Amino acid sequence: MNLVLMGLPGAGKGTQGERIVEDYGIPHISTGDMFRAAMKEETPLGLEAKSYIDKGELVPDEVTIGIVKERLGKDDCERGFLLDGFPRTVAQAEALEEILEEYGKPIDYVINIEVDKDVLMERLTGRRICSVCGTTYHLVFNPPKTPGICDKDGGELYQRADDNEETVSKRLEVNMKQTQPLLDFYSEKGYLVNVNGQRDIQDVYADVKDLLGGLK
Amino acid sequence: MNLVLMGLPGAGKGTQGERIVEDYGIPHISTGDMFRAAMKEETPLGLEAKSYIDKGELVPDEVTIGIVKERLGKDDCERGFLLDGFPRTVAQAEALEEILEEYGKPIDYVINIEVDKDVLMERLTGRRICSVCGTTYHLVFNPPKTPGICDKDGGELYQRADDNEETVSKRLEVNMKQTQPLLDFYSEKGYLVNVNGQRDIQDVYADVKDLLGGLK
Ligand SMILES: Nc1ncnc2c1ncn2[C@@H]1O[C@H](COP(=O)(O)OP(=O)(O)OP(=O)(O)OP(=O)(O)OP(=O)(O)OC[C@H]2O[C@@H](n3cnc4c(N)ncnc43)[C@H](O)[C@@H]2O)[C@@H](O)[C@H]1O
Ligand SMILES: Nc1ncnc2c1ncn2[C@@H]1O[C@H](COP(=O)(O)OP(=O)(O)OP(=O)(O)OP(=O)(O)OP(=O)(O)OC[C@H]2O[C@@H](n3cnc4c(N)ncnc43)[C@H](O)[C@@H]2O)[C@@H](O)[C@H]1O
Ligand SMILES: [Mg+2]
Ligand SMILES: [Mg+2]
Ligand SMILES: [Zn+2]
Ligand SMILES: [Zn+2]
Repeated sequence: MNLVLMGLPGAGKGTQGERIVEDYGIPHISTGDMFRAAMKEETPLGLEAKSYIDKGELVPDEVTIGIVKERLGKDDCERGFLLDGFPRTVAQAEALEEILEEYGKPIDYVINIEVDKDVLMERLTGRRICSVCGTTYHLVFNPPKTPGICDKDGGELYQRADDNEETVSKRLEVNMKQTQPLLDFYSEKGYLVNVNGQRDIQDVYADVKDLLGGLK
Repeated sequence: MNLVLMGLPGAGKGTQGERIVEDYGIPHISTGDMFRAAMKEETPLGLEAKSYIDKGELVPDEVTIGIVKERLGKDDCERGFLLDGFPRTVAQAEALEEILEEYGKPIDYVINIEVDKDVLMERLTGRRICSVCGTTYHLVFNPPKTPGICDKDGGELYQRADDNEETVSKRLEVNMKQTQPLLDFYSEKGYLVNVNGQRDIQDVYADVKDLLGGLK
């Protein structure tokens, strides 16, 4: 299954993607994750991406499309994949079409995780992420057993650099304007699937599984 | 962990820095210490810098940027570094941008230790420093157990020459006018973080340490 996860900042793409890959085995490919890994490793890509990411702006299309094209060519994508946070603009979506046509892996469906913008600031400010595995928690909505540490590996939890108030605000502004054009693009193709993400994590996933179970 | 510590004269950069270097082991790079070490060995850099430091004025940008660029290229900065007192002019900040881009070590955070200017004269005129290790004490706020000597190594404590009323006032003057442009510069970059430095030393450090999880 060839899938795309889309949604506004903090809608729950990572949270749902974690459950998806466990059950279906396709690689979870998050451009955000890839950019942060690059920044952590201090590579040229990371340095270029940093200036945009830190302010909450989108990283330019060319490099972003470029790292995705490279990543999707890996052997672990032979049986499917789960893109997360890409495409996030119409131009990226049209570029992906070409890339997938060449790799012979056209998209099956695009899952849009719908969540009221007015509730995203809270999901992000309350977010705590594992410094070891990258899994996310929320001080109120999905807290760890032991505060400050990951349930899975005992790793230290921290706050993402771009989860501060001003940056979160910018990320919402920037992505909201890219949102309807992208939904229209995939709606026109007919494979956009909207899922209400303002529910218990397990209920959101239950809907996702009802779709994915028909794609094996 | 690439960090910059900024704050008005006496706000507590050295104090917090010492804590950071112990918990994380990244080099503590203080331009003031560098210039004073030079003044002691009486190198030509030291003699040039002296005129400015004794008057409380800023050493010129060119020579200052030069010694920092060389310092940051050392092998001990491989895992990160703690800049202290640099940059302190927009020109220095822009130069640092280039230097770090060339070294591929971009700044993670610029930590501004905020302390009201009205209490700094007292912090500096009451400061006593160990002639052996350089750690600082305060006659009222953080006194040595035995007056005049360092708790750690027994070394004699002294009062830095520039911690006199006249020079302190000039230092506050000179640095206050450079402060807002620096804050704006880094607020623009997206990684400026303000910390209330008018609390007990460990309370201030707790907030600093909170920002440090998740940095490699
Ligand atoms: N294609 C692209 N083009 C250009 N630039 C790009 C790009 N892709 C990335 N970038 C760049 O990368 C940066 C950010 O990218 P990215 O990491 O992709 O940012 P994002 O889209 O804003 O998404 P988030 O990771 O912040 O959230 P998420 O939806 O995964 O939510 P999560 O599951 O963590 O959940 C959030 C919180 O909510 C909680 N939560 C999850 N589900 C629920 C639920 N059902 N109920 C209650 N709480 C929940 C979680 O525990 C957590 O604390 C930007 O600077 C940008 O420039
Ligand atoms: N980039 C650059 N460009 C051009 N010129 C440059 C330059 N960099 C340096 N220079 C030149 O060098 C000169 C000196 O530079 P520099 O040495 O960097 O001077 P500074 O910026 O004035 O800072 P200080 O060292 O005096 O104070 P601090 O913030 O470290 O405080 P500390 O922790 O000791 O604390 C102070 C006191 O407060 C006490 N204290 C600390 N924390 C607390 C607390 N939380 N509560 C109560 N007391 C506390 C301490 O015990 C202590 O006694 C400049 O004037 C300039 O001429
Ligand atoms: Mg995510
Ligand atoms: Mg100092
Ligand atoms: Zn973990
Ligand atoms: Zn000492």
